[PDB]
Amino acid sequence: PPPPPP
Amino acid sequence: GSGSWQSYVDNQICQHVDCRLAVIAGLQDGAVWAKFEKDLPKQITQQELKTIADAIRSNPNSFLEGGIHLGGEKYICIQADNSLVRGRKGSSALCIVATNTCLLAAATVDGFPPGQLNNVVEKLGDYLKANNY
Amino acid sequence: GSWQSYVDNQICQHVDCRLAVIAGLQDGAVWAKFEKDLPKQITQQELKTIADAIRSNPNSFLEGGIHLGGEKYICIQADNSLVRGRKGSSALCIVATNTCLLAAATVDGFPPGQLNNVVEKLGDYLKANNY
Repeated sequence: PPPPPP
Repeated sequence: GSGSWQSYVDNQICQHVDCRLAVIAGLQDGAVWAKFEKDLPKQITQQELKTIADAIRSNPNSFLEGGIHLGGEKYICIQADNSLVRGRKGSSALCIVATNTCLLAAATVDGFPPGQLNNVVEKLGDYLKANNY
Repeated sequence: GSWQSYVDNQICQHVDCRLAVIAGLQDGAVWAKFEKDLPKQITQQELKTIADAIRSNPNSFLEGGIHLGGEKYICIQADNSLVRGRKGSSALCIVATNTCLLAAATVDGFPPGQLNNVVEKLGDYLKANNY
């Protein structure tokens, strides 16, 4: 799963 | 910190251009992180996104053979390289960018300035790349 | 990749950490980790033990300590989703989602409540999509 938006 | 991808897409893309569609997806697997749609012939699918991701990373020129398929629609390619693919269907414009880890795509409603779409998508791509995304 | 940048540029910007790690819950595989002057590297074995314990018998952390980076944290709170510990002036927060284990510990004197908020909010981000 991707990390949150920067 | 810990904001949703859906909020990000709705804000960073969809509040800045009048979109028919906008999607952030994983570059490896075409997994949708978030997407917004208006009234597309079909929902954007993982398969569509995987095909794009694989093509932009391996052989961007491949988009000249069959076009760009998203939301059940075919866009004719006007630009293709490893970082940026652009196309058109009628007066709707599509802009796709690849960063380190994601694919960003948005298409505008008929008649909306393509240059604005491209600037928004490409600027957001650049920002993401600069943050190692 | 993106996870390491997230830790460095986000979590570690908002928490003054002695360590941070993002790992797979099932195997303890490290997605990203940061370490500041730990006695030893954080290991997959350490992470697997924590993953097993938070899932199966969180009371086990009272029995066996909390071991990360060759340091021992003493448990002050334990349930299936959330484990907290302390070592001196350092605080540890661990969160388990469906598929991820999150851990960070502070440098001496950094507000534990900020630690806990940041770690827990990231757990929430993941649980929102069933991760």
